[PDB]
Amino acid sequence: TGNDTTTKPDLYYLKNSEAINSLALLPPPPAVGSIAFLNDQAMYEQGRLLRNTERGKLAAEDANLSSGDVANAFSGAFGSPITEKDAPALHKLLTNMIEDAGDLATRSAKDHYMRIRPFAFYGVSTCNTSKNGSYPSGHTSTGWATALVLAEINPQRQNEILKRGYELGQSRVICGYHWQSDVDAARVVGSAVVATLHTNPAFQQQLQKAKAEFAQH
Amino acid sequence: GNDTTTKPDLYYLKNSEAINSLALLPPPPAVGSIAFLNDQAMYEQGRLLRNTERGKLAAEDANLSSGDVANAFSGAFGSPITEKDAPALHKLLTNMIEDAGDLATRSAKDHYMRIRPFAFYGVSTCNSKNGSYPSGHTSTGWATALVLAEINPQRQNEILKRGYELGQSRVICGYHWQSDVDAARVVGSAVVATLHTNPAFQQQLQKAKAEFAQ
Amino acid sequence: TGNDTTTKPDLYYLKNSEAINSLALLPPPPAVGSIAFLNDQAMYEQGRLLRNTERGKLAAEDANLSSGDVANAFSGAFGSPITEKDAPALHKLLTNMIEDAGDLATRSAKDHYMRIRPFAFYGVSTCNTSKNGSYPSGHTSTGWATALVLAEINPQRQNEILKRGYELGQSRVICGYHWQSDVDAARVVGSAVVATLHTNPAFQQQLQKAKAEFAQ
Amino acid sequence: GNDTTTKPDLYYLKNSEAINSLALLPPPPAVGSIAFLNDQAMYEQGRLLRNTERGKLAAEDANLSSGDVANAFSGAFGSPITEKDAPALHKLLTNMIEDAGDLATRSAKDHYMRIRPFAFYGVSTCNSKNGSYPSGHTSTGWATALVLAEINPQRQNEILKRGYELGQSRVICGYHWQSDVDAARVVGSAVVATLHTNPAFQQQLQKAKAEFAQH
Amino acid sequence: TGNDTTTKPDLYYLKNSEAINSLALLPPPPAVGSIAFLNDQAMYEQGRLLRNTERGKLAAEDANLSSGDVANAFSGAFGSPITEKDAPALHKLLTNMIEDAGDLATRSAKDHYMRIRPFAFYGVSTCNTSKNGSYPSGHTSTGWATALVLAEINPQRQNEILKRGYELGQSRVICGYHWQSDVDAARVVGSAVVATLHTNPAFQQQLQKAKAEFAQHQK
Amino acid sequence: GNDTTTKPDLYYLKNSEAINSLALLPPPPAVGSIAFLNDQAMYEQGRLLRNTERGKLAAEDANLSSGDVANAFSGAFGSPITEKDAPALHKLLTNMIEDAGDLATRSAKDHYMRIRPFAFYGVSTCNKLSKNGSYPSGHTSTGWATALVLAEINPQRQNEILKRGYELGQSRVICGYHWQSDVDAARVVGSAVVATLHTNPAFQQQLQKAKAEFAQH
Repeated sequence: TGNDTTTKPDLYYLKNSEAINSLALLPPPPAVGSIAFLNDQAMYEQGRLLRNTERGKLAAEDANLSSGDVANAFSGAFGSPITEKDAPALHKLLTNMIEDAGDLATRSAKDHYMRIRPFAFYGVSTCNTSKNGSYPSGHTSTGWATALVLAEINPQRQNEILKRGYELGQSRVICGYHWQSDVDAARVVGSAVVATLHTNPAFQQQLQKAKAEFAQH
Repeated sequence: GNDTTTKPDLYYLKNSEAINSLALLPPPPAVGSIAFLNDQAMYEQGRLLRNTERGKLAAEDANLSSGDVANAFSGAFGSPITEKDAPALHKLLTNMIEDAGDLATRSAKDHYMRIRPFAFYGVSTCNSKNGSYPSGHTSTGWATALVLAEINPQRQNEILKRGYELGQSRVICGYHWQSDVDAARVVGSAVVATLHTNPAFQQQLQKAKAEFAQ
Repeated sequence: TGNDTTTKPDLYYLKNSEAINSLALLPPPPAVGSIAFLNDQAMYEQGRLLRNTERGKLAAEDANLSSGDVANAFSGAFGSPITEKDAPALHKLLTNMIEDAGDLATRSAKDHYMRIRPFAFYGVSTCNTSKNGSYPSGHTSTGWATALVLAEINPQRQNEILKRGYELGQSRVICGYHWQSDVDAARVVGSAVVATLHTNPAFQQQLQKAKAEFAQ
Repeated sequence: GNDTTTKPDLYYLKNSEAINSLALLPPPPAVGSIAFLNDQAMYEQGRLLRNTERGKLAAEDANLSSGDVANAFSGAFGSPITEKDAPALHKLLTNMIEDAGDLATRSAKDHYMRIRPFAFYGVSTCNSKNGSYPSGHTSTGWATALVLAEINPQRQNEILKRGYELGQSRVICGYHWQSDVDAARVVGSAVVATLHTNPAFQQQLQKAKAEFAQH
Repeated sequence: TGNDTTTKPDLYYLKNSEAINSLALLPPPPAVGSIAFLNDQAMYEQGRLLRNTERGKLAAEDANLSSGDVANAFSGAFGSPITEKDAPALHKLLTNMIEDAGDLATRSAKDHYMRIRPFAFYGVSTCNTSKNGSYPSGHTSTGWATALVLAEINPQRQNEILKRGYELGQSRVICGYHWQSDVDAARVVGSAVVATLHTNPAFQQQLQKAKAEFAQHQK
Repeated sequence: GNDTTTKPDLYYLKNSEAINSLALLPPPPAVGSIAFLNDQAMYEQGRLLRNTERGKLAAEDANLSSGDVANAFSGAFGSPITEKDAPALHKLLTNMIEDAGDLATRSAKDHYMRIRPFAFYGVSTCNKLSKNGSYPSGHTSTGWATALVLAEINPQRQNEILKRGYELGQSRVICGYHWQSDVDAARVVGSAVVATLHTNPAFQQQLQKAKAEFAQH
């Protein structure tokens, strides 16, 4: 009743039973009629107007990123290409945890609230062109968990890396895929799954490997 | 500014290894914005909660000084986290207190010098008057939960939940605005990534895990 | 089991089992953090600044009215003194329903939400200087139920009467005893209890009596 | 200026016996106020409910014309309220429709000529573009429930609840702002006090009750 | 840099160096996410619903006014036709200052903020079917500066005149060309350029001439 | 209603020559409106500024009585505006004080009798204080009218001067004497009274005199 490492050993490191219970950790999303939701809407409008700036351009690009391209999207901040060909050890580490962070860490809350997404709410398109399950953001969770892991491998560039991971979430806000509160919530959950990953042997093996590789080149 | 070279028992890192909170974090909600209007509403909600059972716990958490944070997780952890019952673990959590509470917040804290709720309303709390953004206490509470969860995964949810509530207590008690604690969790989770690159931290972590298995 | 006609036959006409379930009828009160509550606060401030006007004076007076003085507070609008001495039949009718409207019709919701009152919320006094059970307003409910009944007796003055009853609630808002949403809710509930009263034999007896008296 | 002297089957009262809604009711929330900001948020909430089960019921209630209102209480009442199964009762409720829906709202409705949600957003509804405040339908729905509750006290809560929800349906469906229906309940309850002073109404009430007892 | 009296002596009295620094005088416009902007939006909605009333009709008419028709739009309030044929001295005065108020006094701030306009923001048309440079309003500045000048010529009708000038700005709000804060800002700037105009010799010459003319059309 | 015929030294105009502020100005924001919500937020922002340097200047400007307004522009003007250093100029600005502070505000001020911030919050100010007649601000009107006049005399420093005049109004906001909308309204009315002043012979005489004096040095 839900994919995990025993169904897709290449996309997950953990089992359903090792997942963070996002439903119990996270407060509910702002309800329409609240001042907090009024803020989500205002942030949506701000993001919308940014769609035409340079920042909006980068946003449209980040919205194209599928789960698999997330790792490579940190090459600039990391300081070297994160590709299967230039760093297979590292590329393997980040790819096998994608759904631990994007799915297992968000599933519970995502399916209970079934929150509607901005574009669906306004019945308008997004900046780059599942109308529910908006809260919390799976992509943002993956983006942020990846940054935390990457920062441990290259502490010398933790700030650039952390910043990049943070902006990946904001791009979804600017592009209309999520409400601001959806991404803020995703960072709580995405940081939590990283703690669990550190208790997983396979993850630990790849981490050491990826670090050796890093020292290597 | 203090760091491991000045208080080796409260910090693991050096000033140069600190997360630049000023450049990571967006600025706090400015008065006149809708976001701040929400911070105020959350302060009122917290105020009315002061009289409930949740408010009682809140007052208790507000008494926690940096040193008592570790022991405040005993219930969630499943066993007493004290120097006497778990010196290895108690040593691990205590030596990182300021890495999370100070280094990870300093930069943004000193630039914004945000006023605190009780100071803003000129009223007391449930238990300085600036440097409210982000919350140092919340950062320490959350960094500690992330570490503790790695040692005892079987109780990660109880632990993570307790750590999350430590922050909310400061909101209910009037020490911080909601946005102050939300910000603190971003920064607190970040300092944990750096700690994992520090040899001394790594030594104690292993030690604490061994002790736990014992 | 709380008070009702079997414990205070002079303040109630109905039994606990005949009460309107306010908890199930009414939506919950505006939660702090919502736009609605922001409006309740704004109305509180408006009322506060009115405290110094003539309307504020009347407000302070209405806040002095205990459940028993409510009936007589309609004399002006009714067009004649509503007192035990000048109209005992009418005065008896209105008095015996006071808690049917002020208590039975509000109890359920009032005890579940235990909503804090404005003056308590701001830790300031009121204009006529219980801190919970604010939603819905028992007083407003009684005031409004009384107006509906009184209007049936003197249709020629229904508007003056209905208007006075409406203002009784607003005085509580201006004086700081209730949030606006507390009185709005009370009028739904107060009008409901009147439907039940019309099925009660004793009420019906006094109603006819009160009308006969009015004719004489 | 219709009233009992023009449509004796839709009204019980005369223009001169009508509640002056304009003088009773406060004005509707003005755009630019916090109150209106709340009306809009409730509109959005109702909009998103349009796809749930509650939204389905809402669409159905929006189909109800003044004449179907009485029958819409059958479930809550506990028995079919139709001309064939309860002509006495069905006659009572039908002849008061415009006393509640028109006379008790007219004054304020024509003075404010408030725009409706769907017109405001230039979008369709879930099922006139002015005279939104107060809601005539809600007033009729609420006055009917108050009357029906007097006939069957044993089910006053189901009945009162149904009547309340008829109004909310118009909110969810986009026909009215929340403040429009809240106002309608004040006015709809008032007209019921007047009806109780009307002889014809009193005759039918007794008749309807007798019928209920026989039934 | 841009146009001024040395490039279009018939639309400006002043030089770029004599311009009010609107960027340094004015506070920035309400940012989206602030309560102030929430108010700008509410006023936009109010104006939108007015589009169908009589006030909305006048609004649509005022939105047709190009910079050159502004002077004549005060004829009713002024009490007599302000046209080149009926009052060439006055008509010349008001026309030669159009860009001093509409451009020089707004340029700086207008180009820095490049504020989006309501109709563009909502992606809907206006009531009189550039998408930026909305803050402050050039038109409102010209409308208000003209009223201030006209009021000095005919003090007996200053209130009607000032009122008309004020309403020209509000029409843009009702019609969707500007946010309320854009026109409020314009009046600060428009009133300032009038102070400078009073130091300009050519302006002073025409002002006297226009007043003389005003005295003669009476008898 | 005082005017030039009762205090020829404080006014240039007569009651009949006054701008009808009530008819020109829109009403002040009503409590319960979004606009008022903004006035309150600006009051809070000003309050927190009271402890900064800008707050210090604010407190000083709040001490300014109508008679000290002229001299408060010396720095911006570029030279001391005093009876001893520039009696012609000092006489010009002083005799118009109530034209701007009273005649141009009277009508609307007395009709709305708007409560002031400090009174509203029942707290003190930043500096026996009037509690109503807040809208529009008489002080701001005088401050702004003075700036407009002073800018005509010294165009070379119009921006410094206009800026100073604008800030005089903001000080009352920061200090709690007025709501933001009170000072915004005051600048419309203050600029209008300046148009009338230019039609007044006495004013015209002193203006020329003041300019001559300015050229003199």
